[PDB]
Amino acid sequence: GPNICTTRGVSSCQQCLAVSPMCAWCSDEALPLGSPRCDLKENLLKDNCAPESIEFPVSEARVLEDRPLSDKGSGDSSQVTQVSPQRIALRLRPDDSKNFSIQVRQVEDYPVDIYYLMDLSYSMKDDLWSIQNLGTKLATQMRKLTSNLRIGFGAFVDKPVSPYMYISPPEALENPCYDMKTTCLPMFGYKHVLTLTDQVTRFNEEVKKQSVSRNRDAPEGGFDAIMQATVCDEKIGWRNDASHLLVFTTDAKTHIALDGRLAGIVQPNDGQCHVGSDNHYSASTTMDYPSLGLMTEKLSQKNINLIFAVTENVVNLYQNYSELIPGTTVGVLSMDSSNVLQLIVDAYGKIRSKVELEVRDLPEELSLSFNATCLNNEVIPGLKSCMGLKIGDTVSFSIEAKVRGCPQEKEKSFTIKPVGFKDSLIVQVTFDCDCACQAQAEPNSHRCNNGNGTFECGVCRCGPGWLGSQCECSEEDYRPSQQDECSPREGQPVCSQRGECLCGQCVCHSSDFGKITGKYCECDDFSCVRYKGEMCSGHGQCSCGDCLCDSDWTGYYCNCTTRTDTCMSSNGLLCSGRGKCECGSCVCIQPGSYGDTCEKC
Amino acid sequence: NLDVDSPAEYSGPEGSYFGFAVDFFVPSASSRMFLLVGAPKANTTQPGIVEGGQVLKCDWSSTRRCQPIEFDATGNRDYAKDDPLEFKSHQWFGASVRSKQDKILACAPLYHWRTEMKQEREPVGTCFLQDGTKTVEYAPCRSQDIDADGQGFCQGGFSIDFTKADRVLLGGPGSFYWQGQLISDQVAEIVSKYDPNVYSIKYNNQLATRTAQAIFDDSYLGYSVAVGDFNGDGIDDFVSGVPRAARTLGMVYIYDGKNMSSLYNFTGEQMAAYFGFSVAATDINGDDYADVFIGAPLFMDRGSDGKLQEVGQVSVSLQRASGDFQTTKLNGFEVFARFGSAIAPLGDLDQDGFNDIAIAAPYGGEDKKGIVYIFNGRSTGLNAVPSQILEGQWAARSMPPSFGYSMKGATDIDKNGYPDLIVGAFGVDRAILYRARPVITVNAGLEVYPSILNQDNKTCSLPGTALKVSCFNVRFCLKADGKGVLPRKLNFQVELLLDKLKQKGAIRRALFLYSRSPSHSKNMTISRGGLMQCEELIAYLRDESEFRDKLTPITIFMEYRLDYRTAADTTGLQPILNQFTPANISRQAHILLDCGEDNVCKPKLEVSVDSDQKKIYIGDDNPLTLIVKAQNQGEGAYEAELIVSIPLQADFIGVVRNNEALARLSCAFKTENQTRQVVCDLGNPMKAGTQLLAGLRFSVHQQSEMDTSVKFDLQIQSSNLFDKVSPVVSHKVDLAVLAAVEIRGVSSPDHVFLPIPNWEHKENPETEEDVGPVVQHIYELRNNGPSSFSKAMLHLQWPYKYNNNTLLYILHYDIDGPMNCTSDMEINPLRIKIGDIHTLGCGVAQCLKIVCQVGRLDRGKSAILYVKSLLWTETFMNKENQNHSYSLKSSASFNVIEFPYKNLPIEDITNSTLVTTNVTWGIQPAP
Repeated sequence: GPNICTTRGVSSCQQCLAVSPMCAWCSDEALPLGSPRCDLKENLLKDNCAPESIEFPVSEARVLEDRPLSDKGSGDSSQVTQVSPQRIALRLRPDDSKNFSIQVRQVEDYPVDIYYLMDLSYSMKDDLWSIQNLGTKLATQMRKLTSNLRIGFGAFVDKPVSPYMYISPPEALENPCYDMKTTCLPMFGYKHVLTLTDQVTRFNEEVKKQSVSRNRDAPEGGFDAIMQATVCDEKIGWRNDASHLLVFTTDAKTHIALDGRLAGIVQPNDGQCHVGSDNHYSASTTMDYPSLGLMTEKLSQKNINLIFAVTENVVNLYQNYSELIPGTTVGVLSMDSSNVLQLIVDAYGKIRSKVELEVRDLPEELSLSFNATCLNNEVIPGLKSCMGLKIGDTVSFSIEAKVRGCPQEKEKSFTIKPVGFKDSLIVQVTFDCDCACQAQAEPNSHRCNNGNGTFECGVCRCGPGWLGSQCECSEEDYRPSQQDECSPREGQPVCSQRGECLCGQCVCHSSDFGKITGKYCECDDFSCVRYKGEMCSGHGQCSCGDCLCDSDWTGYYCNCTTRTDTCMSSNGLLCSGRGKCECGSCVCIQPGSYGDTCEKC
Repeated sequence: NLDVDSPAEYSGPEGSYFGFAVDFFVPSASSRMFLLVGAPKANTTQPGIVEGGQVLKCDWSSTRRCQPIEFDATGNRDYAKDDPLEFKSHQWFGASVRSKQDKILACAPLYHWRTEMKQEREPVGTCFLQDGTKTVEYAPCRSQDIDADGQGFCQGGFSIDFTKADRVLLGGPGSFYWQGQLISDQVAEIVSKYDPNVYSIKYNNQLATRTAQAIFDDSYLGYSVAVGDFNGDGIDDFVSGVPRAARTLGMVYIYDGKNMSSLYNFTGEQMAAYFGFSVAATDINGDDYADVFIGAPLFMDRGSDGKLQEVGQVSVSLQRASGDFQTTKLNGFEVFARFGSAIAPLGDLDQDGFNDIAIAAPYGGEDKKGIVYIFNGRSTGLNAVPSQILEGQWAARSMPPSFGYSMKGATDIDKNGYPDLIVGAFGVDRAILYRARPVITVNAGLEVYPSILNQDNKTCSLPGTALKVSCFNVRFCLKADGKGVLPRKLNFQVELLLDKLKQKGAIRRALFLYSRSPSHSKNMTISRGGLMQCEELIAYLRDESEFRDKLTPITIFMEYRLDYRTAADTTGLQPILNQFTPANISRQAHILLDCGEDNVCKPKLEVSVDSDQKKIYIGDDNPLTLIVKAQNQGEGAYEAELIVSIPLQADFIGVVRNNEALARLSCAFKTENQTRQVVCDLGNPMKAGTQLLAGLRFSVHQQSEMDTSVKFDLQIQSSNLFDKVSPVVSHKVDLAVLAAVEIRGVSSPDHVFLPIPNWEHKENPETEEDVGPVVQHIYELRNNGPSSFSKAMLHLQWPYKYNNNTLLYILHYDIDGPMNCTSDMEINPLRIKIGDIHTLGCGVAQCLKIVCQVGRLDRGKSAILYVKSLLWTETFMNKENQNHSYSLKSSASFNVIEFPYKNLPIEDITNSTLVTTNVTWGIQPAP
């Protein structure tokens, strides 16, 4: 029967578009009165709504920009692309959805940036001695994995303030290690050492001039160093088109946010770059540690992949921490850091092994889901990532987007990107809704009687207390405008009980079996007789209970034909002139003659 | 719900963190009351002390003047010449302030101390306790435990509290390699053993926690504390927070308040959420069992997209008599807001009987100025939806305002009957006091006893005229009550509307009697007592012809308003209405429904049927008229519809039209859910006590040989809310078998004249001409009956010879349709090449007989037998037969032996027919 698009009785094109995606709106001025204004496109089009007046917006997804996925890259960047398509145009109706797919590939030789952030508590003297040659060896090992490399360095101990700092007799201010009769640098929060550079030997030349320091308590203020290494991009030299590695080597647990309150530090971490011309961290002594929530935000923003190269005794702790920060991994750093190089290479190997998507700037009105095709021609609903990818592999995802209502702003753009990659797919959404026939509405034009309504899409949307297609009726006016013979006979209902009258005109409401018509709703197109289960035998048109049979058919049910071919005799005359053709057979009037053509006697 | 938003604002010296820690001050020696606010970074007048800090007590009304408390004015004591014993500079004095009656306790967590044994700078911490007059210094951690492994870094005073029995509770998070500690002492002992010349006083009654295994280092036990009895012994037990315990999960310890044994351990769920940052204990459900609240500012929740986001969380652990707690969680509302930073019990804020709690988000809200949420307790626990949201009103100056970072409540500053709130905003160096508005509960009892109005009851006169109108009455009542200080009389302004539903822009039909208006208002007074201040009035309707919306009920609507201005106290504190008040109560009336006293008409939907025919012959497909009348002698029915069901083999031809003494109908057909139902409309309304006789036409294309009767069902339904549908009824007619075969036969020619022209006798014939004129026959057979028959027989008898002389001779026969034939004598027995009248036939003549089989014939199906014969002229030309006219006769018959509809009664059908040929003489003898 009639669909919600019709039975919900929406009086505006915009309302109909919100009723359901399948509803379609007609703006034809010549639409017959009572014809369903809005309905499923099939039904309404069957009602011959002009294509010049049909309104039926439909969701679509058009790719605006698409560079092919790069194959080797690593040289003459020329837009090394790892995500396709790059830009998509999307549009949707209040209750619609669309499917679009994103393809991700990991270039084999993509450049790399390694920043070595090394804790320098007094226990790390052996590690510092060990890693002196990490430069050249790292370059030779990585050259098997990428043709361009950049190496940096940095160190951190803890906030140089009591209770962490040794404020013990003045010697401890200039040589905190004087207690055990050794010389070491006065502790510090974080000092940048070496900007990222292609010249590897500079790493060796610099790391050989460093020294450890000493602090009182066991936890270390690494997270300050991590935050400063993420946000101070120009000091450290993070590249735009490259892979970012932040190696964080420590042998002790860390202070977290709100640990500074034990010192005189209450101000939170705003997450800004405070490294000055001096390569130290200025705001160390006046600013709390960063929360994990802020660190993840900054890491995602800057496209940093952070590797926890921690010792055995705290591997579990940092594993549990990394469980909260996407993109990180943990490795067992030996007590003397002898295996830092292999740890770095393996961590890079298993960091490139996974692809995961992030959605950012997604508006509230929108919501979307994912299907993954990671290892073979397979589909994994819901999951947004892959767990066993080989470098150089290609991955695909299918994205389903959903919306609610026509928001206040008609256009919004958001970005879908994989974790840690500069490349991104920006989806710009063009939200519905509007209709051409409604954009051309006439405010209170005389198309509506004495105004009393605004014309749009062939119908006057009437004002308060006003009713009718032309606002010819008003509830208040119904009191003085006493009805006069709404039906021809006094004592009978103002109309056929299928409807009532306003200002002497009957309103037939609605019907499911057909369309109501007539001055008093007393005629329609579904009350005629039936034959063989079909009204008027499918050979006539019903009208107010009468079958208007086609020219080739007659009778009340239109079940009998007037065709002459079957009744024409061999002489070219019907029934040989002896009878009349009825229902395709001749009835003979000449005495003694009989047969379908009066040929027998 | 009831906190004001026009508070009293206090300000301190710039950059002094004024407002870091706040609380009230309630002396027993004076009627006045004062606030206490800490300024941990304020400068003081002590010799050579930089940013020593101070605590200031601020008057409530005397221009909100804030004045420092002179706890002490000395500098660093000298253990020896130019050998300072203590370093008061940057000691953060005033970081935490607590008071109880004339007692004030303030602490300096960062106070540094040079131990006697070895010159050092260890942040041991200290606290000053000031009685009503006397002032002393309480530094429990300043002991011989100089090393960091002992108590050198206790930072005693990081958090503090008072028990019911005047026992101090003090926490130091740095003791024993930052394991933490929890130290308690009797106030009387503290104020009775102080001695300036003794630096490490050994108190007798004190009890404190002790060292544990190194696995527990960096736990920060004592980061936050509270008190409340859980042992059930009536003595307060200590609550403390351990934000770094259990691999940074965070833990909360409850210690027995009598001998310091452990009672319970709470464990956080998420890593690094800093569970236990702040704790509080108050009975949130009025069960007399104190509940526990624990804050986790950095807890990371994950939303719909699955991304973890830092919003903060607070855990509520109701106490239960069995000793176990019932836990639920409460998450924040904004990212990085650090919801749960401060948890301050408010006491029974609205005096509804259940204690209420406020939880702070000092970094949330627009521009991140800070926000405070108010939660109301209830019997079932805490109401998870905040009932109020205080917000900051200052901008950052190098520092986030941190409004709500520290709070205090549960003290009635102005004796208005309700407690109040102090909120610290040390980020902008401010403290703000919110006063609780008295809560007034009201009740409305609007009612209209003439709920249904009879138009004929025009008893009341229209004012100003003798015309009488059907009137209607309205009564409305109010009463107000509330705790605390309130005027004994309250002024309420109230509003009334009679047909508010027509406020869409239509004409209202109901009007007040004297005011002749659709809306009315009244300004009335109530004495804040249990006596209801009812009022009454009269209203009437417009005339009957002025409206027709009988079904649409009239809407009665009311609103009431407080005159807050007149009800405010001397300080301008407006009252407030309770939260859950239906300030827009309403009623309705029914213009009037047909059934009178009852809106819901309960039609006695009823139906009876009649039939024009009682049996249907299979295969006829002839229309038949079924007669049905709907009566529903009971109450009226609205939108009554008729439902009829027919089988698949049946079709609904339509409504009857040829009958003038029978009512027509509007009818349709439905097949939804693969059904075969006919639908007809009776009318709206179907008048009560009425009978509507109508009829319908149907036809069945039944051809099955197994069915024997039809199934026909009927029902009536309406839109009425009660007695909606009629019971199902049915009609029955049996199927019948009627097959009617016919046999006619024919001859050509039917008469002959003798002698045959140019004919002569012969010894024996060889061709047709040797015999005489040709005679031909056709025996057509067809089933004119509607029903089919499976098998039938046909028979023919022929007068072959008379007196051994042939009369008629058969040459050959042909068959059309499904028949086969056999003869008792060889057809073409001689194998010839292809006045009064005497009667001859098989009864006297030698008879030749033919029998034929007939197969199944359906309606109108036919088979034909054709026969050709000759007339024997020789027999009539013989001497003994000359000049005599003869008539030749033949007969045929049939029988229907079998029918296909075995399941129905079956019987054979038979009949007979005759054909004749006449012979006469043309050249007759002369008369």
